[PDB]
Amino acid sequence: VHLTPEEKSAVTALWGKVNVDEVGGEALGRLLVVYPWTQRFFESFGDLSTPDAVMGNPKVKAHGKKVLGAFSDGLAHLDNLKGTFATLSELHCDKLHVDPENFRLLGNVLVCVLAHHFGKEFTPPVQAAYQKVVAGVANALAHKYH
Amino acid sequence: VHLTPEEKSAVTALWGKVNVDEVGGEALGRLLVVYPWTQRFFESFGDLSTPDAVMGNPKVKAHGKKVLGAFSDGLAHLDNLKGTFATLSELHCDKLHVDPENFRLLGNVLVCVLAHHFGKEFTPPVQAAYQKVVAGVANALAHKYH
Amino acid sequence: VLSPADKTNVKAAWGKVGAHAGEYGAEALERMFLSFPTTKTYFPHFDLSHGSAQVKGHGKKVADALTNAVAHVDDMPNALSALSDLHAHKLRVDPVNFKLLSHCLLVTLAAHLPAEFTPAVHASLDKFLASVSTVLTSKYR
Amino acid sequence: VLSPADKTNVKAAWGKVGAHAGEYGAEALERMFLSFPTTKTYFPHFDLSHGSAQVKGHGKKVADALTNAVAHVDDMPNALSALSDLHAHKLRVDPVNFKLLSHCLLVTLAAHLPAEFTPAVHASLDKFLASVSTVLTSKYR
Ligand code: HEM
Ligand code: HEM
Ligand code: HEM
Ligand code: HEM
Repeated sequence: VHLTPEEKSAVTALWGKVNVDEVGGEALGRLLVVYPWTQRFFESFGDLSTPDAVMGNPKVKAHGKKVLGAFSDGLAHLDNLKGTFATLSELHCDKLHVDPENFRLLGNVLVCVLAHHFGKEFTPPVQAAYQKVVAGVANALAHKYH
Repeated sequence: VHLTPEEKSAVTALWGKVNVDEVGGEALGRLLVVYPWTQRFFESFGDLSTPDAVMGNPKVKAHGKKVLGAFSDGLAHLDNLKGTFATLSELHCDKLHVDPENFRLLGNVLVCVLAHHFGKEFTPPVQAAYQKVVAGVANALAHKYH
Repeated sequence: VLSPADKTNVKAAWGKVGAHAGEYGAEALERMFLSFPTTKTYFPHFDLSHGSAQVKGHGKKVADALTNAVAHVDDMPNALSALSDLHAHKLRVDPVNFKLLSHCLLVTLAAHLPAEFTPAVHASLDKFLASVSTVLTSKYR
Repeated sequence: VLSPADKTNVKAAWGKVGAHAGEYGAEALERMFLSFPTTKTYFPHFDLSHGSAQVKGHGKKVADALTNAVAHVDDMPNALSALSDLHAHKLRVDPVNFKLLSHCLLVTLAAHLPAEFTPAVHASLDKFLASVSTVLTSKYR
């Protein structure tokens, strides 16, 4: 992913304000609610029967923390997303067989969650920079399919 | 793309029966009929207003021949599709901005045309081998997006 | 969304299918499982071998469901409501798999009915299967 | 296919747009053009700059069309037939672009309507925009 220094600055500044404990769970939870077939990959996570159950599910919150951590790792090394995500790509593609459109969906759900949290601060240029990031992350996760 | 010896033999045997003057135009023509937004990329080709107009359009047939030629070339370079198709990928991605789902659609329309022409010869194992090939070609065309 | 002519094309084509509906459903499933092996994960306990009586039995169910959909092409959500609940709510089938099965059905139809599989009929059938797929992947209770 | 709850959620959420229709529609277009520059190809002679009055005017048209879709949510193909002819027959817009604009509409609603944009309403809005997109990308005359 090629971000301008200005775009990288905008992205990094906003991410510094993202709640490490909650935002990943909010994004994963909304993925499960908005695109319900994704729940099939999370049988062991317990109660996903209603939107409230999903968003309150402790395992969803905990797993979401890991997801956010991976986006964070992506941001730390935008010039090597493929290498950063190689083990995760093997898992999601070779082991789990997640269809890669779902990687795009989760990235865009995260973008919606950032807009929800930050309101007017999530300007169109800030969004555009984030879209480069989540597209790069989705591509890196899908690398074993390519 | 790796084919078993059995798959390679079966793919080659079927391709030898393909009419190279017609099948590409049939595949391209059916793409334009079945997925009509794809016509936007071929505005200069003249009359595309009815299925009969599309299928009998001389520029569709001529262009289809070039497309078929690219698939034929790919069959001889299955281990280096990203290399072989690099120039075409730059054209379709960077210059024309064709969304890559359309590459998948054309490959599957080609498979439908092979089924139409060869019927009982196009067995499920033969189809499975061809799906590997057209997925490989679509992926290589989409490389600039990855 | 199907045009009035699409609906006529689909009815005419599926009618020509007639008594082979079940055989074709079985073949389309076999084509999908072989061409797109990830789809087998939805049938973990099935006998998926070539000639499987279980796959043949299931192919008939799929074909009969399509025949029902063709019969209710103006009212598919109501006609398919149970099947939607099964695929979207219970089984949680990823929508990509419906594109894969739809393609394998078209391939099967093309292989068996080449005269009937004109570009216009191909187009209408593709739209019809996409419409069925949208209903079966929707939760709308 | 929309559930009864989906229709309730959409009517409530979109109903809060009101006189901000032009503003929100314009912001969603600006987000799309900036984030996904390939979409600009459909507007070759527009002023697509930030704050453009032309995008502001177009934003109002899009938003008003969504209001129309809400008021006809059970019979959308007949209500949007003119827009389907424009986008599918005349302009031949690739379907992917509707996913991009839909996403940008969701981002815009999330940024302006924090209390309304719950996970359930988010889900319903996404299905609604997907349904609108299917109509505008279909040829069904
Ligand atoms: C697109 C961005 C995504 C990122 C950054 C991401 C990140 C991660 C991470 C960090 C893990 C934990 C790996 C480990 O502990 O070894 C994980 C596991 C997993 N992911 Fe994702 N993921 C993404 C998309 C998806 C999607 C779309 C799905 C399904 C629809 C999915 C399904 C799973 C499953 C099932 C697991 C294992 C859960 C378990 O331990 O039971 N992932 N992911
Ligand atoms: C997926 C397999 C495809 C293959 C193998 C293929 C192959 C080719 C080839 C060989 C050319 C000629 C390049 C040249 O003259 O230098 C070409 C040109 C072109 N292709 Fe494709 N293509 C594919 C998919 C698509 C799709 C899905 C579209 C969507 C519309 C598309 C749009 C075009 C256009 C607009 C041109 C230039 C036509 C002109 O000269 O005016 N291609 N393609
Ligand atoms: C045209 C699209 C489809 C149609 C018409 C269809 C129709 C049906 C029918 C009629 C049944 C039997 C229901 C019953 O009698 O209880 C069934 C079951 C099932 N379908 Fe589909 N289906 C479609 C697409 C798919 C796809 C794409 C998948 C996954 C790749 C899938 C996975 C399943 C599974 C797992 C079952 C239950 C099998 C069992 O364990 O008994 N279906 N479907
Ligand atoms: C929710 C989805 C959409 C809605 C509700 C919508 C609605 C509208 C409306 C109301 C108009 C004006 C119609 C008139 O002037 O009579 C219009 C025009 C237009 N739309 Fe959309 N649209 C949508 C998606 C898109 C997308 C995704 C694109 C392309 C990226 C697009 C490209 C255009 C173009 C090129 C025009 C004509 C502009 C001109 O030259 O005057 N639309 N749309």
